[PDB]
Amino acid sequence: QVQLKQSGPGLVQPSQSLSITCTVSGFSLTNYGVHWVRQSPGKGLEWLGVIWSGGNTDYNTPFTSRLSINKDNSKSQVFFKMNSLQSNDTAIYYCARALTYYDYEFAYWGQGTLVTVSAASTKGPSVFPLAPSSKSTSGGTAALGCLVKDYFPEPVTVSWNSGALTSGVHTFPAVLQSSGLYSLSSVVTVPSSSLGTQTYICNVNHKPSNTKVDKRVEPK
Amino acid sequence: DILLTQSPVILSVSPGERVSFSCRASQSIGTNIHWYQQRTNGSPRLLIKYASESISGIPSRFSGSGSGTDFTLSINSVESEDIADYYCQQNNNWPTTFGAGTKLELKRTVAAPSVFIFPPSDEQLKSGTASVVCLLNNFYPREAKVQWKVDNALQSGNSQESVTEQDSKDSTYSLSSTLTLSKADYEKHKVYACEVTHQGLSSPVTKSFNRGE
Amino acid sequence: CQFDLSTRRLKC
Repeated sequence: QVQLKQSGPGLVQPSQSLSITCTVSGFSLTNYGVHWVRQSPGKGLEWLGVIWSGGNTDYNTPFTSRLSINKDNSKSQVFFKMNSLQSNDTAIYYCARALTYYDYEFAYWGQGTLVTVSAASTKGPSVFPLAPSSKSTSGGTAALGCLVKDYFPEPVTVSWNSGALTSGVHTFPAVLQSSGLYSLSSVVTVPSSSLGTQTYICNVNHKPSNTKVDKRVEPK
Repeated sequence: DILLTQSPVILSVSPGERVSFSCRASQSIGTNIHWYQQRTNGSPRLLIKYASESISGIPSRFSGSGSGTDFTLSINSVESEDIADYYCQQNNNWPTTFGAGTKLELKRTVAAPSVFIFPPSDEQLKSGTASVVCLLNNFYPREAKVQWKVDNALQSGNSQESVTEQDSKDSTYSLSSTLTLSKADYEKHKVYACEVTHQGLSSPVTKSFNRGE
Repeated sequence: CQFDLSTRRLKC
């Protein structure tokens, strides 16, 4: 089917420039324009601009002088570049495609790229087990999890047993600590009788720091 | 630029009820309005185009109407999968603009939390920091109190809470309260207790451990 | 309300 896959999230220093790649499939950039939309806390959804089938670009007015969109039809890539970012340029950036070649009803979206504008440094998390016990087992159900501590910036992805375990998973919103680093926990409830039979692994991935950790979580 | 005003900011309904979202435009935009759904951690999903026209793959319970300045997206029988924010978009005038969204929350029966406490791991203790985690799982409604006591001393200012968005299947929330202290402070004390207060509990629930046993 | 970058949801 139609798909748009964006490059990974990450940090950009203030007054520096942002670059995202959108790789499309299931259609040809020669037949459809690709639009760029961002979503921020301050301004919500903003349409930024578009590159059309034949290479022309339109940019939303407040961005004409710091926005550049280019593409490579053969490689099915669209390249978004935006100059001199400030803190309020922190947002989820998306590429999108309309239903028809000339229109703006966005039926296909990329997965979004969270861009953080900040002067700080990237830092991978430490992953610590939240071990099941009796103080976490009632009625035959055990709770267990992973503490994903001290990383920057957002986001971090957490899955369980390489994607095979989804039922009963809660991955909490990250909270910013006084250190300026994020921390979160991811929990799952499972039958306590399965704790000696099944392995439970939280797969943690902090793409901004290329930190991938698999943490086995065992009864203590 | 056309300004789009969505109202109210929050809607709260019970499953099976009908719900309407309003999107008003600063001047007439004909029927050039598109609606989107955003679920937790999602990108927008196109629900309706041009005020009333269906989109392939979208459940028939979604519909929209309106023309001129006053537009309405409707769900004729809400389901828990519909927990999301809803946005309108105008494209009668360049540049295309979006409204600020309406949040759709679901009501359900009271569900008391299951409470679990997790001591700090020996791994984390090697780093000189101790995190104590108190989990409140699968409850409704959102309001809850977590009180930390270390050796009967009330703990204040040294814990942080996080609440999930509403579950798309059972409409519950879960909450984590993390008490953080230095390894030195953690080693100088014995009884770690979080106390949980919730409408669904007939008295507070205390989970505790002694550092060690 | 206000958009939350962590959850992609409005926080009111």
